[PDB]
Amino acid sequence: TYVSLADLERAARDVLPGEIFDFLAGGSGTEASLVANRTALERVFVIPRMLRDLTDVTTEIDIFGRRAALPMAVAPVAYQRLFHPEGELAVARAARDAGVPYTICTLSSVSLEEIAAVGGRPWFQLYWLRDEKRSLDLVRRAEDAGCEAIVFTVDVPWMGRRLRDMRNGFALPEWVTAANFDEFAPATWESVEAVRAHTDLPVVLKGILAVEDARRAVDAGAGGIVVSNHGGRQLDGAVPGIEMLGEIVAAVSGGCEVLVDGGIRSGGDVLKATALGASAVLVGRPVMWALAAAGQDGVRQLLELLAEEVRDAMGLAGCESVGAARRLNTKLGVV
Amino acid sequence: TYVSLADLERAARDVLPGEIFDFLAGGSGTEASLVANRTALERVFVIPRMLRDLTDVTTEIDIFGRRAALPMAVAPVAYQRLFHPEGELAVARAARDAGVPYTICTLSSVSLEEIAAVGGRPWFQLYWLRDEKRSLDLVRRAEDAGCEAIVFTVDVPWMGRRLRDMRNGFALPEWVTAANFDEFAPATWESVEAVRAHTDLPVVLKGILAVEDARRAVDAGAGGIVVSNHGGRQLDGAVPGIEMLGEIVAAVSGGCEVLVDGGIRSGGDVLKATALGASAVLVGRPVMWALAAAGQDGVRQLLELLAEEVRDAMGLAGCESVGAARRLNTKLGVV
Amino acid sequence: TYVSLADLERAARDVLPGEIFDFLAGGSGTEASLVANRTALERVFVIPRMLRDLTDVTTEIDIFGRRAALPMAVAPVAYQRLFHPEGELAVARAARDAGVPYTICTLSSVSLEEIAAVGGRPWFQLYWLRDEKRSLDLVRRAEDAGCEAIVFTVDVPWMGRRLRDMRNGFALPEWVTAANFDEFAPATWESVEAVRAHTDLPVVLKGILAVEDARRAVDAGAGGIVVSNHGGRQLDGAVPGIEMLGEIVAAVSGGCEVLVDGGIRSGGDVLKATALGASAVLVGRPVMWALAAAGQDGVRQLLELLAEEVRDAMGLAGCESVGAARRLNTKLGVV
Amino acid sequence: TYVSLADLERAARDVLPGEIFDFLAGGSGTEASLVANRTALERVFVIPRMLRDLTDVTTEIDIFGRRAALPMAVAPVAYQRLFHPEGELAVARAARDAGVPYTICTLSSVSLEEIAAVGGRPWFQLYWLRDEKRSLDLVRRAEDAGCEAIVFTVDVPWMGRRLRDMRNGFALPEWVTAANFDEFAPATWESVEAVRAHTDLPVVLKGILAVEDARRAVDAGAGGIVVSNHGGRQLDGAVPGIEMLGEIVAAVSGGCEVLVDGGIRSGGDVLKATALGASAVLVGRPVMWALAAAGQDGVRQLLELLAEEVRDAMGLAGCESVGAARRLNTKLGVV
Ligand SMILES: Cc1cc2nc3c(=O)[nH]c(=O)nc-3n(C[C@H](O)[C@H](O)[C@H](O)COP(=O)(O)O)c2cc1C
Ligand SMILES: Cc1cc2nc3c(=O)[nH]c(=O)nc-3n(C[C@H](O)[C@H](O)[C@H](O)COP(=O)(O)O)c2cc1C
Ligand SMILES: Cc1cc2nc3c(=O)[nH]c(=O)nc-3n(C[C@H](O)[C@H](O)[C@H](O)COP(=O)(O)O)c2cc1C
Ligand SMILES: Cc1cc2nc3c(=O)[nH]c(=O)nc-3n(C[C@H](O)[C@H](O)[C@H](O)COP(=O)(O)O)c2cc1C
Ligand SMILES: O=C(O)C(=O)c1ccccc1
Ligand SMILES: O=C(O)C(=O)c1ccccc1
Ligand SMILES: O=C(O)C(=O)c1ccccc1
Ligand SMILES: O=C(O)C(=O)c1ccccc1
Ligand SMILES: O=C(O)C(=O)c1ccccc1
Ligand SMILES: O=C(O)C(=O)c1ccccc1
Ligand SMILES: O=C(O)C(=O)c1ccccc1
Ligand SMILES: O=C(O)C(=O)c1ccccc1
Ligand SMILES: [Mg+2]
Ligand SMILES: [Mg+2]
Ligand SMILES: [Mg+2]
Ligand SMILES: [Mg+2]
Repeated sequence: TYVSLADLERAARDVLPGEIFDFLAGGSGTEASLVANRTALERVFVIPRMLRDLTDVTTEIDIFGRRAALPMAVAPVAYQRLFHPEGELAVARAARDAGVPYTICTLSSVSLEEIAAVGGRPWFQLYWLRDEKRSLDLVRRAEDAGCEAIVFTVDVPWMGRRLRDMRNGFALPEWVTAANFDEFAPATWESVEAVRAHTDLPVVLKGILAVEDARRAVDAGAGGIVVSNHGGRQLDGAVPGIEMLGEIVAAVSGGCEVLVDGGIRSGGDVLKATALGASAVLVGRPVMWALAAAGQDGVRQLLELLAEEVRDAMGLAGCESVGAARRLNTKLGVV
Repeated sequence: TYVSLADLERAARDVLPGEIFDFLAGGSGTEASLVANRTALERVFVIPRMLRDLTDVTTEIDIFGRRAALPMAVAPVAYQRLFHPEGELAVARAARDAGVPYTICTLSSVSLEEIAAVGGRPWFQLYWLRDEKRSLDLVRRAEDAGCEAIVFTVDVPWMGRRLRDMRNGFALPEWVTAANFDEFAPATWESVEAVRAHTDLPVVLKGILAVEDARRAVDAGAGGIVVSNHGGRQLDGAVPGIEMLGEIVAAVSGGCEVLVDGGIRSGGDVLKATALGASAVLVGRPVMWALAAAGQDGVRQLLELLAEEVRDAMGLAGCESVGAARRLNTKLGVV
Repeated sequence: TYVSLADLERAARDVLPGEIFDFLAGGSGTEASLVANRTALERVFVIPRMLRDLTDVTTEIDIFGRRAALPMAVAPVAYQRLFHPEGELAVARAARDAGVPYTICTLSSVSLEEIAAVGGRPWFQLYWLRDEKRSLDLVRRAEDAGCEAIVFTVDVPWMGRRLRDMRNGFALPEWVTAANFDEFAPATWESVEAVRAHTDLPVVLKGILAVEDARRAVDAGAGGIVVSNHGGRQLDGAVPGIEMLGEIVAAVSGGCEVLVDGGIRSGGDVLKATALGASAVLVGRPVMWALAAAGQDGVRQLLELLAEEVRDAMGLAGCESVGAARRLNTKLGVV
Repeated sequence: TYVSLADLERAARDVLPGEIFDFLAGGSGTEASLVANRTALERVFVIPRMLRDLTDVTTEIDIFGRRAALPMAVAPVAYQRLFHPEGELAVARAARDAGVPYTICTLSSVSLEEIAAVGGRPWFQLYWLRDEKRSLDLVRRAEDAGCEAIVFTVDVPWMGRRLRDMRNGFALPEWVTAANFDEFAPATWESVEAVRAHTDLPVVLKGILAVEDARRAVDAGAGGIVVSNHGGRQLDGAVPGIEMLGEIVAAVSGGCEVLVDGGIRSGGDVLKATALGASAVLVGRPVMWALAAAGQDGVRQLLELLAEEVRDAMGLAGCESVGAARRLNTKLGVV
């Protein structure tokens, strides 16, 4: 019984140890950017269209060479065994079954090859290592295992200052490890070029907020970008991605896929992102709430709920396809 | 003893079963659009004019070929026997006596012919059925019974997701039925044309928010539109009608009547809507509060209160007629 | 011991009967315009100037042919014996001693001739009567008694709907009467012309909010206007005067004095009004708080406090005169 | 254990007598300008850049002929022995050790020569005295003692009205004195010229908010300005410096250093100020919190925390230098 994504947060709040809930929920500094992701979405109103043909409403998109059932993918979230014993396998299985891409993390608590074996056409998120050769060996592993895109996270030259974790003195339980390993260095545009030169997979730069970085990403050969302030966990005071999305979509003028994340908590939010020009969204914390609450079945229920909310919102707004939703206009309101 | 519309909500809160109060009060999703209808009105301030001749102040308008006592009609609200045993008959009698149009619903709990027999020059609200022939037979029934406009609701390809109702497990009591029947399909512009071709009554499209849909409505032969997000019950995140009204009035440039609804709770709110260019408003939930609180006499008291508030507001703003009120300027403020 | 105007409200709250405090404090309808007077002032920030010569700072102005000690006058407030037994005489004595104009009301609870006999160069506020001849006889009385301006209130074709008073069932105590009498009709521009033709005193139109009404006031021969929504007691939803002031000052381009009222509660507020272009302000409710709290001495303390706050604010903003303060720039902020 | 500047306020709240905490925390009037300093910063969001070279991130700047370790100095705060027995010596020692300039006050509770003897290349803040000769003798003392800039405070023709202090009846303890003395007059542009003519040190005008005063400061030969409303302690209703900073930086077009203060409470806030164009910031109240909480070691911990936060924010925003941070763009958001 879940009728909104908020039902699942309460459930995850119930079950998780406090420090782990804080690791999941928290942001950096004063959490201004964390709160702003929600504020910014709540200010956006859609102008729906009426009286359109809705006899074949579809929420499917084509992205990075594959069909997805929704304009959504599961965001990279490290160490998912923190939230449930089956960790990444539970989430990847539910995503596969829902037809949603799953992003395998560099810091996954189950090896990328095991998660890829689940099936479901997965993506791989890269954090840049120490030396180019080991970074590229991670990319090669992912490609060999059947991952279909490399999501290179570019907003973490180092990790942000998460004060909840500092106050809690939070550290990984001994029962959770970085399963892809037996160290990290800041990524640069040179790093992006090294990755692009080493793979035929589309490279997606996650954590772009400046318009000129979006243009440079296209010039650098990126197949996509994720407009994102990393869920408010990196620079405290970084603008929400949803506030830069329209400008960025106009600037790249179809040169790559433009995704957005941060605070997506309903099908209506997905519609807002689409109306502002996103190709698709990522969803992070809610997927972990569902995982914590009820494992694989929990994530299944979440994705079924989001699928019904996206269909509902699209139809009510007169959109028989995600392309139509991208042509919707919006208006900024107050509170 | 009621000196504001808020007095009646408290009274209805007293008497109604909780689940029924929630069916009435609620919106879809997070109720963002429900709240925004009120927020948007509260941001609007009127710039009143002084020292005008007020020796013959009149709140009357001519609309769809008939005089109305106020620039207001009772909004379509389904299943009014949910709120009082006399249901639609109580409300239609009070509206008749007040000189206000009453909108008979497709999903009325008393048959449209019985309600029309009350008198008072009624309108009929259409939800599109299954097959064109039965939809048109409903329109023909309404016209035969003396209804004077067809209010075609165009923002309900299907019903919105009302989470209060889901959580309550709300369903119609066995003692409430759709009295016009012994099934629904999404309306399209083709449906509008079928209705327009089948009746001489003015067709009014209720649920228009996009400027180009307002233009297309005029091109399609509509006699009016209602700028409306369906009281925040349909797309959660849909812009309030009051925020689109000025743009829409400019775009149709007198080509049809432009009504607005959503959150009208006083004569001052009616004045704001008029100043932004509306021909008239619809009022929904407050009429049901009055019905729940005190039946026909309750609705009578509500309409008398609104009549005095509209006269008061118009005179204080220097307007001897509703046309003068439409020429008032406004200024947006904060909170 | 009062260091702010807020100290006096608490004191008046202590002493007054509840219904009388509500008559004083309240506004019309939902009190949106009452609250907005304060909101609007709080959004205004001054850009102060530094390093100016302040060796002869003066808060004096010349207005309607006379020097005033501050750019402020006591607003017309009817029936002041409601708040203290000495009523208008206490307030007029304190105003005289402070060098501030006092506005004698048509509905004063002490006769205008008695209040004028106090001295201090008083103004007279006119509500339009029944027939022109009696209205003009009131004006002639005021002029004969030595009043120096006629403040014609133009935003009261009838009194607003004050819901606190309705709920309280408030009426005048038998011990309070309209002392100028032993009936009212809406004023029009014809009424203004009748007054202008009948007196050599400057005519000041109180309750102007529309820019074209301000222009028309100058064309009609007004010596001043008060930009005002009547303390939020008339049209609920009327824009605050402070929000129209700049536009209006630009439109009259020195053709008459432009005063403002509504929510002035400190010397800093006086500075804001001046910086937006006002010649002077009126202050209403705070004067009655002081009267209720401590009679004549209370009003004296209030005016001494406001005088020190105005001097303080002007000097801190680099203004040696009120003219300099009118040349200050402002910036709108949030909350 | 301090992970934010807010940790230290709580600690100082613990230890200080209430009246002294109020002297430190308070502002003038209604404290509107005090609150607005924080509001204004919270509305600013940074647009970070990604994938830059961060192999030599440095937070150092050159200002007034000397290297500073951070783009920050300790603001002038009078009478620091109010907060800890070692007063100014504790703060100046910690600032020296951190490589941050310390501003010695005219109203210091330890003599300027003693504080300068601590070392660390100090600045001297001037309040204009009585007669030019004694003002200039203070400047000469400062220069003889090795101070490296004269921070002439120009927004205090007299002290603001601090209502907390009035209500508390706050006065200096007998154990705190103005140690530079054994009287004050408003400064003017003539005063600035007298100082400029009498010293070779850069003269920095603290308390500039108007764009034309910033231009005039450059024309007057100032080496810098501090855009500031004096922590909301002077004119209540004065615009926050952070709201004028961008305009002012554009207007002086490199003609002098432009500093800002008011509400800086984190390294992220320093980044915002830099992105809006500031050369550096001043920090006032937080330094006194640290002093009250733990003396010299407390101020050391505060400056170490701010240093780590500034480095963190700069790197996360892709800035290897403060110059790069000044080229960041910003976007205004809500709440
Ligand atoms: C606990 C947690 C761990 C995360 N780990 C990663 C990661 O390893 N790599 C990455 O690129 N983003 C990571 N993110 C950021 C997410 O991918 C996403 O950008 C962010 O959560 C915003 O989306 P949301 O509001 O839907 O959570 C993490 C976020 C959270 C909350
Ligand atoms: C309980 C309820 C039932 C409604 N039923 C209908 C309906 O059958 N047809 C329709 O077009 N609108 C229906 N509406 C929408 C109203 O006509 C109106 O658009 C909405 O209530 C906004 O106005 P308000 O804020 O004054 O309630 C209904 C609204 C409510 C609350
Ligand atoms: C109790 C009360 C009585 C008033 N009586 C009059 C009146 O007789 N004539 C008039 O022009 N305004 C009258 N006013 C309006 C004031 O002159 C003034 O416009 C208003 O109070 C706004 O100022 P404030 O916020 O400083 O109170 C009255 C206001 C109050 C609160
Ligand atoms: C207790 C206190 C004393 C101050 N004394 C002085 C002073 O003597 N000279 C001066 O120019 N500013 C003085 N200031 C203002 C500060 O230099 C600074 O402009 C202000 O505190 C804003 O910064 P903040 O928000 O970081 O405190 C004082 C501020 C405080 C709170
Ligand atoms: O990447 C992140 O968002 C962050 O939550 C994180 C923190 C530690 C390890 C891995 C990821
Ligand atoms: O040193 C770090 O902050 C480390 O946690 C990290 C992780 C991923 C990318 C860069 C750094
Ligand atoms: O139309 C509506 O607004 C809605 O409240 C409704 C729900 C069920 C049946 C009829 C109307
Ligand atoms: O299937 C529905 O949602 C049904 O309730 C309905 C009612 C009116 C119009 C369209 C659909
Ligand atoms: O004029 C007014 O503002 C109002 O308060 C009033 C009400 C009754 C009598 C006189 C004035
Ligand atoms: O009839 C009224 O509202 C009356 O109170 C009045 C008072 C002053 C001016 C106009 C009307
Ligand atoms: O300058 C100030 O900000 C103020 O706090 C002050 C008050 C008294 C003495 C010295 C400074
Ligand atoms: O008289 C004053 O306000 C005095 O405290 C002062 C202090 C510094 C500068 C100017 C005045
Ligand atoms: Mg998201
Ligand atoms: Mg309505
Ligand atoms: Mg006032
Ligand atoms: Mg500061």
